[PDB]
Amino acid sequence: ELKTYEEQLQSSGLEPAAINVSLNLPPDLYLMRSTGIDMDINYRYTMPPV
Amino acid sequence: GLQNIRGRYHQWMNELPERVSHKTQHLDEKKELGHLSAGARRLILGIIVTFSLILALICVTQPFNPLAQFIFLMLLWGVALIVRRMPGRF
Repeated sequence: ELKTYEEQLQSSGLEPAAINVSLNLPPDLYLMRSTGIDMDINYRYTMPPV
Repeated sequence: GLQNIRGRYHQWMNELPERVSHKTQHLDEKKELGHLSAGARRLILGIIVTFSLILALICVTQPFNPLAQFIFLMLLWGVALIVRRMPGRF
């Protein structure tokens, strides 16, 4: 849902550009507990030869 | 003074039995008055039991972050080291 367009999470070229995903959260996640926000990332890319 | 610290530590060590003996006298001295209203007394010793068990349950169950857990550990360990130096069954 945090895309606003399909081609945001893909970059093709000699030097791939940085993939940035923006989000705004409600000001309620208070600190002093540090529960943890496990941002799972299942990524796939072109494997370098060496 | 530093050398005196050693001798006075032993002085307090010798005082420990002496003070303990005075405390046992006071143990009996306070008992020489330890009486009132049995139903209420049961309530009040029992009142100690409930409040202290609630405090113990909070201490057992409290989630802490790693830093707060480390501070809490170091303070409880400090209390244990102080109490271990005290003589007697208490």
